[PDB]
Amino acid sequence: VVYIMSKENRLIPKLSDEEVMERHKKADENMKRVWSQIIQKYESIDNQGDVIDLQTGEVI
Amino acid sequence: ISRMPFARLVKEVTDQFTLRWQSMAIMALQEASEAYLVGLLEHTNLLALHAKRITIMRKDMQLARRIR
Amino acid sequence: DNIQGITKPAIRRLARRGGVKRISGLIYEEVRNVLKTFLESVIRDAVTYTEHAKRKTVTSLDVVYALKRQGRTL
Repeated sequence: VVYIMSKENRLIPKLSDEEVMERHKKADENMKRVWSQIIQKYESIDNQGDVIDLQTGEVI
Repeated sequence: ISRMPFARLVKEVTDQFTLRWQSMAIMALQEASEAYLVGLLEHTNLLALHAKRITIMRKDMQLARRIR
Repeated sequence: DNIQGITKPAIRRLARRGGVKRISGLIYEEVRNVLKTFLESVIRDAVTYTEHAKRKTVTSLDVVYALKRQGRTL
């Protein structure tokens, strides 16, 4: 894992064109996952008015 | 992000389309606004990195933007 | 006001969470710009959904439907 000097003289990892692209891809997989998690949280009946019977596990 | 200026903005923006906001509605918007921005900042950061900079510029953000 | 939905310290927090180490000062205005653009798009969808339902209050389900639309393009 090699490092080189940025134009501001700080050390940054020397990534190939491809590794950089793979980082963009991982950024995207990640923001997709977060987004759907936000949607699932607010969409759930459990934080709309909800009551659950513990015998059945079902929404009353 | 702080809640109060965000809320003031949500209201300014709802007004150009005319309403009241449920509190979970603003929170969900805020959580979503934050993911969106952070995601764009990561892409912007990667463009700077490819140009061998650790300082992100308006031009970097503008490009990450154009790739809608 | 001139703070346009997000304080300068909050913008810096978002950038750090994005892995950024340094920003040009022009990033502040650009991030505020992006925020406004994103909200106009999302809020336009949420609003028409609230009105098509004939309600006066935007619900978390209004925002959710609006987010699903943004989710499928982005």
